[PDB]
Amino acid sequence: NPEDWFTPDTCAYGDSNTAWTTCTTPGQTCYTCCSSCFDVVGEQACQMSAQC
Repeated sequence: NPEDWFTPDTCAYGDSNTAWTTCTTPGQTCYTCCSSCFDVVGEQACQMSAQC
C-alpha cells in the first residue's frame, strides 16, 4: 500500500489508493503520474506496477 509513499500534497488525488490505482491505468500519463503521485518508493513501486 502506497501509505508510506505517495504524496497527496503534490497530486490531484488525495488518496494513495485511488492515486496508485488511477496511476495503474491506461492513459497518457500513466507512468508519468507516478512521477507526480509518489516520491521514490511510490514511483519506483508504481514504475514496475504501472502496466503502461
